Amino acid sequence: VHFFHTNFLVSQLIRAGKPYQLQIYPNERHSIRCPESGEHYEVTLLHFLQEYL
Amino acid sequence: DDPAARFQVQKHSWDGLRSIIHGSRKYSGLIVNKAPHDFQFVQKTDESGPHSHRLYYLGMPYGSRENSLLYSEIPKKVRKEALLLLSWKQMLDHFQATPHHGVYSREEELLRERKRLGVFGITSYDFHSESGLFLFQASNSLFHCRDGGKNGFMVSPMKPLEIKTQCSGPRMDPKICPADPAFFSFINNSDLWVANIETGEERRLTFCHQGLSNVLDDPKSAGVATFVIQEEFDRFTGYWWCPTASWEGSEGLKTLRILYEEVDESEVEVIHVPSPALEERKTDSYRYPRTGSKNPKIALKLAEFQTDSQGKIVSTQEKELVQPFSSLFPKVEYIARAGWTRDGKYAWAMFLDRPQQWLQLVLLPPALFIPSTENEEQRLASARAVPRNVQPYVVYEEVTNVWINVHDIFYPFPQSEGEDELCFLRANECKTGFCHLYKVTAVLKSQGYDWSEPFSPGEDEFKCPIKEEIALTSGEWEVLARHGSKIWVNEETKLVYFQGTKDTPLEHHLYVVSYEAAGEIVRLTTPGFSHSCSMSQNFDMFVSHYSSVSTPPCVHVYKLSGPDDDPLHKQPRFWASMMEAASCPPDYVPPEIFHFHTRSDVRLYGMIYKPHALQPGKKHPTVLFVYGGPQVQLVNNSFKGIKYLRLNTLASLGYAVVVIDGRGSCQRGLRFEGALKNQMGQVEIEDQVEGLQFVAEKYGFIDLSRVAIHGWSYGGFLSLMGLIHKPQVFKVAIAGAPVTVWMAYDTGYTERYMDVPENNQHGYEAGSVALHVEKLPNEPNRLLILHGFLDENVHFFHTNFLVSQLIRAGKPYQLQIYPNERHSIRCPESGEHYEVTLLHFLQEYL
Amino acid sequence: SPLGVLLKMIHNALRFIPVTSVVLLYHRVHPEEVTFHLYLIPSDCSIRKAIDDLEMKFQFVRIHKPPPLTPLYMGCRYTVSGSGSGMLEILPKELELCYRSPGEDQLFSEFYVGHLGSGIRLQVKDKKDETLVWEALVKPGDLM
Amino acid sequence: SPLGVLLKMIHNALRFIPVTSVVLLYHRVHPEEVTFHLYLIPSDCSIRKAIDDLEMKFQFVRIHKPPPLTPLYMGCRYTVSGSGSGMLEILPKELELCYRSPGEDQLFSEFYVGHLGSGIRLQVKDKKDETLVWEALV
Amino acid sequence: FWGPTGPVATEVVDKEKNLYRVHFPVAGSYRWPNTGLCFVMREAVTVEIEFCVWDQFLGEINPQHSWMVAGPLLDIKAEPGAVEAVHLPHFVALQGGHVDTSLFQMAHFKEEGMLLEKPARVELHHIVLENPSF
Repeated sequence: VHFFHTNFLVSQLIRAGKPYQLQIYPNERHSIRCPESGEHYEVTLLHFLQEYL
Repeated sequence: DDPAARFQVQKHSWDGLRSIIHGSRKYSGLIVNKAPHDFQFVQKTDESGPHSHRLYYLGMPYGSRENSLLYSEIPKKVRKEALLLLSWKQMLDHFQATPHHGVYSREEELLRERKRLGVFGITSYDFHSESGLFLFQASNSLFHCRDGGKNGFMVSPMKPLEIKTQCSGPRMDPKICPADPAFFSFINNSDLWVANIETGEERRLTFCHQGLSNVLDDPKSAGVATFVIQEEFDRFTGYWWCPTASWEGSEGLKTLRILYEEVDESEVEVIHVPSPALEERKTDSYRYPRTGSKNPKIALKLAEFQTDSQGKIVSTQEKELVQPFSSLFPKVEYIARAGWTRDGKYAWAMFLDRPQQWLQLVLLPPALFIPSTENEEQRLASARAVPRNVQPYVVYEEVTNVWINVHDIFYPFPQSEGEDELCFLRANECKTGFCHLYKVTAVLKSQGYDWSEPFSPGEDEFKCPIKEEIALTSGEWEVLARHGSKIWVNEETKLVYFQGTKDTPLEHHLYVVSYEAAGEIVRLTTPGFSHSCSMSQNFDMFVSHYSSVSTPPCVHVYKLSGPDDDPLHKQPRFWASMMEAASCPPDYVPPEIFHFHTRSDVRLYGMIYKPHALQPGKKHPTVLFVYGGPQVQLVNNSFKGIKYLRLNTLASLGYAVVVIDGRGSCQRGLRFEGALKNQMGQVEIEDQVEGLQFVAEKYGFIDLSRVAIHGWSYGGFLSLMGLIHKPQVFKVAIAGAPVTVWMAYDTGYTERYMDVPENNQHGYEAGSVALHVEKLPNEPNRLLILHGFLDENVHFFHTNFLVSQLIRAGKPYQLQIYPNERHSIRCPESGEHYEVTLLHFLQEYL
Repeated sequence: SPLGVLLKMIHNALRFIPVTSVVLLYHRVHPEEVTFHLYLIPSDCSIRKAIDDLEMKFQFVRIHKPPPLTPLYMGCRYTVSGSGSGMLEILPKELELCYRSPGEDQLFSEFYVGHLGSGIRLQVKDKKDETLVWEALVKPGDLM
Repeated sequence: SPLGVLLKMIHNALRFIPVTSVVLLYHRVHPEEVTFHLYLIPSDCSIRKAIDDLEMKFQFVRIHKPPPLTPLYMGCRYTVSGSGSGMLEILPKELELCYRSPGEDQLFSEFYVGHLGSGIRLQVKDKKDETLVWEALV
Repeated sequence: FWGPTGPVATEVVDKEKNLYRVHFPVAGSYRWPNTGLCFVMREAVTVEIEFCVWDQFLGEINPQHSWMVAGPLLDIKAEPGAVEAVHLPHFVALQGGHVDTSLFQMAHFKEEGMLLEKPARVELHHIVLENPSF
């Protein structure tokens, strides 16, 4: 699922004037492979739920 | 402390914030005007008509959208004490100069990205006075027209004549030959072409490019300005017409030289950047030289051609120097600028060193260029055929320990008196620390060289000794040379008109001085404003586009008038007005300029936008907007409403907005700019923190617990440096397009402010903010990274590598991508989202 | 890096949606069934007589209509709604300002109503935040 | 070129200079139903003649109604209402006064009234502070 | 005008181009009642008037939306020097505040451009000029 998909979504969000949040994992292909990057993914998920859910 | 005595910003809904940004946009359609530029005065030569001149210029009249070629008619007399507003007569008859939805070529969009010219239509035009020729690049193909040369001054708008071609692709960088106005030239497919307007006859002249494959495989270009030259040395052309014509004397043939730049971009590193067509999901290769990597291998070359009487390209000829350029001129990494002497005798060029500390101006006489062939016996043949006397003259040699700023001011004179010893004018910042004009006379004494054998020149082997170096100006202020400013040399009255900061660094004023004797510097503009000026070629009247921090920009036409026996005291009297100051917004407060001193007693200037509807006693949250980097001065006594409207929007929500000109910024001399030498990041943020401390003490509404630092490009880089090295003062940090690793940035900027990676190792690791990511906050919602995805200048890699190192250090962030915006947010939709994201982020987390 | 600033939003686009409001609502009545066109194209005023005499020559009759309260922009897209839109036949419900020449023909929006009764309320909002930019209704006492 | 009137608004503050304006009402007599057009316009003869030629082409006639008694701010938002409004279809909510050339049609509210009778209340009302500036029984 | 003579019918040459004319035989004049425009002179002469329109004249002027139009822009084709006062119908603002009489500046167009000549004086509904009324 190429980065273009997220990129085009963010593009159309920009054009429709809708907010988002975004997180990139610069070194990971499709599964977050490295454990440090996976730990960041999980703490971001817990934080996002904690604050905004 | 006192939570009942701090201001809480009214938290608006997202749709509310859009409503606020739209209500700002309801009058930014008013406050942006794109004030006219690139003026060309032509006299009417009538002495009985009503109008004295016709001023030609670019402009969007707001009866239309895209800017167009226009003219005004400057009258011979005006009813005094009642001001005349010049009409904006449309030169052309309302055609459009952009395709549908702004679609351009990739090279056009890259060149506009380079000059940061955001407005649409005819970008810029070229003009030839005698023929009255307007050759410009509009829409799909080149166009031209004429008005008052051997023909007459029209009153109705005319049609623009199209230039047909058999060539494919865009025709970039067109220029009229001055010696013959029928001929012109342009770059196509990174090779130099030349054409003729009336007959349609074209001719390629260079064959360094073939178009065999992509730019990874077709590496040599000619007559085009490369990336690092375009984006750091502000030169956008790589070819210069000879302004005079020589006669070969075969039968009647008129030769026409062109100096051009050969570029061998084979060794320079290639980087892939995403294309604007996201659907195609392909990249573009870009020859982008990192620090320490090889710059392009440059060389100067003469492209001559010979024409008949009827205007047909009879002969053509590539020429090259008798020895290789790299061997004749070691330590020459960049050709900053180049051109020709006015008489046509010598072709000059400003060379520059790898470390940018050894700039030297050199003259290359056209006989030094032999023809270029693969036949080494023809080559030796013309190495003997070149006379012994002709020689490159290293005329001027600026050397410094800080860095050489490229000052393009160089006005050589005719040398008809005593036909050696060229006398010229030259801006020199390295001598006194400040950019001041000088008249310098170097004696051109040729020693005589055998050009048959190849030798290596010494250190100052072509360096001519200086006859004299009178300093026409001196003080603790500087003459404007960079950013497309210029001097105007009236040789009839022996005056030189320049721009400078002699009153104060916050304003640009037009000054005049005589180069006969360094006498009295006459200011021509009114003080209390800052002026961008442009003289007539006849030096009888000028334009000044001026503004202040309070008043919007106006464009007035002044007229030098007085007794001719003392032209230096000719009084500029306001003649007519072109563009008046627009209506300010109903909810715009002008910002207040201040100054302060550091602990080292160095004077820094600053701005502040006060909170709208301020109640004294309350502490407001403060957005330190910042750039801080070199070659940019945010604070000056100019209108801040068009470019920094978001800062007023912040103020209108209740944020104090502080702007500080930290040390290392421009307009204030070399010693001031040079405090960041090899320590980028290590001094600017301390000055910004100091400014905050000062504004907090002076004005009583700066909450130090709620400080946001927002920046873009280099400025964002500082916002991240702020959050790293001063974390207790900056609550949040909105870093837009940050340069997070200096080792990846290009040569021209970095190799100058810092050095080559092997030289300044601790400077790179201390300044590369992405390598100090561990010191970023553990708290969330304190760091918002913004980045345009298709960036060519501060590439997406920088944000990507930052996010990488944040991931590896386990630190939170937020991130916003602009998938279409390259380096400046250009699309209005994306800019509106950027601002509502900024307001929301501050609203919630500051 | 010489100050890659945002540059706000120039939006050099105003005062033309009034003069492209007058070309909107082109009605053709040969039987009591009526068909309609809409045009929204910026940057000049010599487009107006060309498109007006074009629809005169192609048998669409005029009516004066309300200009927008705030003029719109090009490079952006707008929606067409209302009581007659959706109920009666609007095939291009999406409009968009983009420049085309004074002489040349244009994108329309075909809109059949049939026996219109006494009024057809129509709308042109923006696709950004759906602000009620433009308002109208047509009158059979002004039909030809 | 031509000679002209004063033209001045200072940049340093928006002032909203008041204007001597007056709205105009167009009636119908012949057709099947009746439509008023309210032109929230200034009080220039050139604007009145532009409206007169356009309405004459449209088969509309002005009846002299009570003008406003007070100056009122240019460019501001003025809601249009009526006691016969709501049941009858006043077309936009907020109308605009700000000055346009005679050479185009001026900004107006359409008002389909159905029956015309001899009098229906109309309203115009400021949106800055909801003060009455005009009323007319038609 | 409807001056000391009474109702003089203004000669219209064409409805489309808003051109008007009168020949006015007596000294002085009284305001024409359509808007309050009035010119006063001394003697029996011909005058032609046009109402020139701002749209094609203010699109030539660059902060077009910055200024505010206070009336008709009437051109007068009279003989030179024989008009001694002109009254253009300025909108009322002196009844209110914050509108200055030393602020007003006057639009006299030329093919050369806009001249912002300072007027003589402003009435409650008029502005007067002196003898060079071009």
